[PDB]
Amino acid sequence: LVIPPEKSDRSIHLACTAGIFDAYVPPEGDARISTERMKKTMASQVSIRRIKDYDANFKIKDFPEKAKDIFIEAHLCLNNSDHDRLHTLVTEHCFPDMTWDIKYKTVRWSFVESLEPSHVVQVRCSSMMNQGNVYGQITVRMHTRQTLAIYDRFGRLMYGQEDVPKDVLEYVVFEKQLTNPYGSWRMHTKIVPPWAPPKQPILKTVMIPGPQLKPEEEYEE
Amino acid sequence: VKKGFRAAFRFQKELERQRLLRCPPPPVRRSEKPNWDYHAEIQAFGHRLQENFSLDLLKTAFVNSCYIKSEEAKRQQLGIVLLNLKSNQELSEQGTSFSQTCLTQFLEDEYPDMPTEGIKNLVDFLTGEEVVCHVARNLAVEQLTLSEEFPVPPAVLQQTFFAVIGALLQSSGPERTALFIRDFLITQMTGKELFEMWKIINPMGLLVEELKKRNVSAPESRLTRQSGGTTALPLYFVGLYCDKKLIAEGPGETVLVAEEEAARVALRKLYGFTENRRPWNYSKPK
Amino acid sequence: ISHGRVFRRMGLGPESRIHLLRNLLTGLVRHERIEAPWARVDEMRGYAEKLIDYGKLGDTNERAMRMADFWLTEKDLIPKLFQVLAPRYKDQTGGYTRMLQIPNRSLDRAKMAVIEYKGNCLPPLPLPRRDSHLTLLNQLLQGLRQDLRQSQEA
Amino acid sequence: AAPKNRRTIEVNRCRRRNPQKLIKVKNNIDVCPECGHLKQKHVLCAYCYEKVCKETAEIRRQIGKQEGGPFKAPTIETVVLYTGETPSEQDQGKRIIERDRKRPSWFTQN
Amino acid sequence: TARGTPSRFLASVLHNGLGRYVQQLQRLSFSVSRDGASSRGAREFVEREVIDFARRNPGVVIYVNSRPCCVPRVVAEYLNGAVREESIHCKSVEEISTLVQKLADQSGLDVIRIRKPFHTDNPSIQGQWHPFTNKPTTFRGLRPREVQDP
Amino acid sequence: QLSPTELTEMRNDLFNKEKARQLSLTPRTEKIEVKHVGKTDPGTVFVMNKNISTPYSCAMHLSEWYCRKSILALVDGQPWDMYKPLTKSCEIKFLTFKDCDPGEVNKAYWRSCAMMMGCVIERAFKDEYMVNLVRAPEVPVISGAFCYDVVLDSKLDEWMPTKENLRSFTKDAHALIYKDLPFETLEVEAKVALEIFQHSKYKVDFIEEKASQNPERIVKLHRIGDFIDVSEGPLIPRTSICFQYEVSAVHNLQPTQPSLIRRFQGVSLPVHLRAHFTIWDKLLERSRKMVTED
Amino acid sequence: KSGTWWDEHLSEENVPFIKQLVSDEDKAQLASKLCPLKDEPWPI
Amino acid sequence: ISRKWEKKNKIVYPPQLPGEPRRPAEIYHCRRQIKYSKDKMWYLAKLIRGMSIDQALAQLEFNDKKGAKIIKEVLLEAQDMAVRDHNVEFRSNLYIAESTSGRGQCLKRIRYHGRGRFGIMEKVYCHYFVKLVEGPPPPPEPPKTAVAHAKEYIQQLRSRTIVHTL
Ligand SMILES: [Mg+2]
Ligand SMILES: [Mg+2]
Ligand SMILES: [Zn+2]
Repeated sequence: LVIPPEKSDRSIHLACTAGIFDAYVPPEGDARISTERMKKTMASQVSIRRIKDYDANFKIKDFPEKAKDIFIEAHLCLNNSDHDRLHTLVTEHCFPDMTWDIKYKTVRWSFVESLEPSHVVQVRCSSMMNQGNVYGQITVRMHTRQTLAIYDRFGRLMYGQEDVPKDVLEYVVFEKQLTNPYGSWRMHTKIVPPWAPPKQPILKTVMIPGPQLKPEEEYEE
Repeated sequence: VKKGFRAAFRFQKELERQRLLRCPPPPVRRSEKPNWDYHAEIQAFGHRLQENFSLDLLKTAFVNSCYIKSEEAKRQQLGIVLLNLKSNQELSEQGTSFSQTCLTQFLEDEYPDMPTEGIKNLVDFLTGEEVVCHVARNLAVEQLTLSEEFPVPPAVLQQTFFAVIGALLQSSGPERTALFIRDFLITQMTGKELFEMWKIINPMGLLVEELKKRNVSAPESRLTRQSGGTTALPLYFVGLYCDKKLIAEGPGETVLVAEEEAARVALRKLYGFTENRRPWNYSKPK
Repeated sequence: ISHGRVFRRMGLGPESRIHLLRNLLTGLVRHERIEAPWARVDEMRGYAEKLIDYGKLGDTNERAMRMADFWLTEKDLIPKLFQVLAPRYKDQTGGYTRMLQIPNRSLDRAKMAVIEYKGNCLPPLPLPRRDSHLTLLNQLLQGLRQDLRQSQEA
Repeated sequence: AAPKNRRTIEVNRCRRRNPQKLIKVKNNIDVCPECGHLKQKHVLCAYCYEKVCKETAEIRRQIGKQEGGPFKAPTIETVVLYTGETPSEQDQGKRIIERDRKRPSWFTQN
Repeated sequence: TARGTPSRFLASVLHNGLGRYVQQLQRLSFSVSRDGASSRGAREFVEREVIDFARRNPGVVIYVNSRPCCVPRVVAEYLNGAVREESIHCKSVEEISTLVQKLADQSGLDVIRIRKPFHTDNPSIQGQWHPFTNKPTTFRGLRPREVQDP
Repeated sequence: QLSPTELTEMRNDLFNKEKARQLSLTPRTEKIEVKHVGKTDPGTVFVMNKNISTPYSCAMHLSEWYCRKSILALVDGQPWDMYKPLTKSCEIKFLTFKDCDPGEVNKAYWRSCAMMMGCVIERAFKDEYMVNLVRAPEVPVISGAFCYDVVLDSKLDEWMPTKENLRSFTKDAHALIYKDLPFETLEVEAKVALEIFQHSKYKVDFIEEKASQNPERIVKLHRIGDFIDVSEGPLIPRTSICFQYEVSAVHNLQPTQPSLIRRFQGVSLPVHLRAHFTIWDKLLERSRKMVTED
Repeated sequence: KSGTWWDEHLSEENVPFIKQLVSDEDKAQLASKLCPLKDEPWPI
Repeated sequence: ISRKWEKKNKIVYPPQLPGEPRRPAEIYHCRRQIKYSKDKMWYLAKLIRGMSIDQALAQLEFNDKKGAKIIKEVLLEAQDMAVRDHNVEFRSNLYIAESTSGRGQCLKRIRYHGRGRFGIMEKVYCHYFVKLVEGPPPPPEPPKTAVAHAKEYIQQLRSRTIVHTL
């Protein structure tokens, strides 16, 4: 399935990329705060210009407000499994990650408050005409209180709690197809910092099986 | 593939009956179903019962507090006063009080020998949820009842039934309402045994006290009949004798059971609730 | 009726039975441990025990040499019988072999047994071991034994 | 002799589902202490027996290499010696079959 | 057949007729096509018969619904909750009148085998027979061949 | 003072209250990593819930065989009840009656059989007579019987149980086995235990000795049904483990002048090691002889 | 629920001891009955 | 052909209320087109009904029939699937709620007889269905005791009416 038939004039039309052009590493201890600065900013300004080229009426200041709306509405689709609307709000790279593991699960998610205003940390653009397509990725920082309760196929609480809000610091990356006349801004992926605190523990106990040894084999620590 | 449409259509109808039978749909209020006109249904209700109800009072009797509080919540949810709807609480209290006093008068006149405890238990059975709900459901009260929850809770249905009695009392007066209570609640005693409605314990203890009140000697238990004493299916007839005179006799599978049954038989005779007592007179009052 | 019939009916008849058993015994002498159907191993086990007794007579006993010549189809094993196997059991009067049931054969679900000459150089079979003397039951019986011995000496 | 009438499913179910025809539950299954795999009380553990056979086969292949032909059985006893071991005083005069592995723990040197 | 069908005992709804008689028919729902030929007899019943039938039965709410239909039907509902649907396809006006009157007179209980052609809650006034009813008593209740005062 | 029925209700409430308190200390669902160090299933790691998950829950992750055969747990080299919640990341091994050295399992089974005897003795005598539980002496298994020291009422100072009476105690023990009650454990501070057993002088003295031995003065409490007692060590999971159980003899200990302590004795075997009728009878005879703890 | 037999759980040391113990009791019981007339016989 | 058994693991129940009892997990697994008789397979499926997952695996491991290995293979993947995809905490906490065999699609072949006569031979295939329910295996029914018989007999005596009269 990796490649369609050979020697075909028609090709697959991709609307998204698979990865981040230049991954934004957040400064350590960013959660605590809750020369190089200029160099990164200059790269963002250059990339912003090619974003305003194809779309003249673009405002960086308005995006963090728009990004929050896209984010909240995308996660609300998970609650009612509104996949048709979700494809408009997220890219094809993000859609499998969001929905694959919850196909036979009930997700109750809600947005409570935004602790800190969203800040466009980085703006970057793809190499021109990868295949005739140019993409623009805007990384945004979100510090908000959310509530998540996931239930299993049998309606039994599997993760989280349905009423307790907890703080979430996550840098959501968005992506648009500038060349496409109908392209829009769509949640593309999430940056997970290495220093990010560990997630809350699951409810059930787990067993990690040891090596299954054939008779000839012997167990070595 | 065979030509035609009729056979296919007929089979579709059967496939839909089986589908419904496999998954019976959740029941809904009759008002929600087609062919319903509330005003027409209210008027027919009175006419069936041959009662000249006041349509204003009768409609209020069906309105319950739960339906009013929920109706207001829906209004708030839709961001929509005109809902000054009076509940049936006042009518319910009036009807409940009248029914208890009226039933107490009917039963005191008919059985003058029953103590107040016995008559109270009979009134509690006749006005209890089980009896009242049965009568209400079979008189279309549940269909006309405006409630928050369906099926109507038994307590709500009982309250509505007595509200209708309250409406009748205001509309037609006590005499006409007394006939209604006679014809729909007193009739519920038909076939019932005394101690099937009045649940008592230690009948022998109650019997001894009653005979003391009557200045009669304590009853002596004696074995009148016996069969199969040593078998797994004995028959015993125990007779209760007062001054060596047989007041009652009861059968049983054991002497203890037979003796207890004999005490119940003696109580039924003392209170006038014998199986062969004069039936209740439902004839038009002269 | 088969009262007191001590031999099994296998193979194609009496001669074939001996030949079948002889091939099993020849394999056992060479390899010192073989697996075969349980009934056939049980039948051959008696012959494998007696072969050692003939080996103990020595290679100079002409009767023993004729017996070994018949039963060992591979002649290099006859020196092994007289000079390796029989000397190993010089200090025993019997019990030269051990027979244990193994799981049923995969193809035909035949009941199977492993047989070996004791004292071989091969990896030891997972022999069935009795419960430790330290178990609850064995300790209660040790106490009972101790007590009885003390009462007898008195 | 042919069946004079068809046998009903009611009759057949009685014959087929009779307790005699059913599979009997086994009460002699126990866990093997050495490996933890299930075994029957009177039968050697399959897992342990297979492990022993695998080592036996390896040793037998080594014996073949030393013999190097048919009808070459030795006239002396044999001792299997694993890596890092040398013949003992009691192993003198015995053909030494060397195995290129560490001595198995269950295999005890004698 | 009786063994192949359910049965019930003769009964009434809320002891009907004991204190007063209450008509059990509570609602009638007609579905008469405007143009269907099968509904011709049902249309004539709605023009002259249904109005006079409603005057006589004020406790029955009749719902006449004119809509396209190939099979006109009348649905009868009773106070006990029973629902009965009877087709009036190609029936004459007189036939429909008879059917509608029959529905008015029925209690709504299942039209199935009735075990007994009568019912009573008080079958006995003098005491139900038992094996000792007609037996004489004996002095000191002595049993057959029983030695007293031994 | 409190009636016998009320005394149990008081002690159970205190026991339950302390159990609830320790459960609250647990923060949400913290996770511990328990590594399996047994010979079989080597290398299995259990990610369990601190202060809730017990060794039995780890056996349930493996197979039913572990649950049925595992009588005691070895947690970081220390014997651990199967139903005692695990408190830290540790190594775990499972012990059976048929291990090469089942000494610890024998002691655990041995101590539990004595605790079941205490339960029946306390609930056997008529309410008239007073039964005062003293202690369960730690006697080696080779002694042939487990023993439990009791003090009876002064009225029963010349009474010795009859054979039918001894059989009555046995029938009560077998009823406890039939009930299949778990051995619930609680490690509480001396103060909590002293409140539970305030009415009994012997338990207070016994409780004090155990607290003194340990620096943190935590005492081990066990409960089966409505009977609570103080123990010397880990117990078996359930009473259904016992198959052969008989109260064999009651001896009067000497000196009798201060108080007449009656040593009740019994012998039992688990389902895993049940003995033949003939062999069992021989064990009953030796069990009836007096044992002198050394 | 698994079946057991008398020496299933007995150790190597205890099997000979148990055999000797039960064997001696059988012999002693048989020897104790060799004098019926000295042990309260029934009327002859 | 029908394949409804595979669609029963796709039913999502709604979230349970706080006071409702925890619903047991149900895992449906099957193997299709096994070269083996359904009649012979029925006996093995019958054996393990009501058994715990571990007891069923033990009984099948030491059975001599070919179907035993196939069922054991299916049971093991069902047990793995129960923990991996169905939020079953303990893999041992499973029991056989349902186990049955079905007829598969079979093939017809000729079997030759003497005198030029023939028969039609069916190459038989079957299906195996299993349902695993989370929890301890349900206890067996106690044999109806004498007390129960006497109580039932007396109950029938007491329900006995005078027939064909008032
Ligand atoms: Mg043959
Ligand atoms: Mg031919
Ligand atoms: Zn093994």
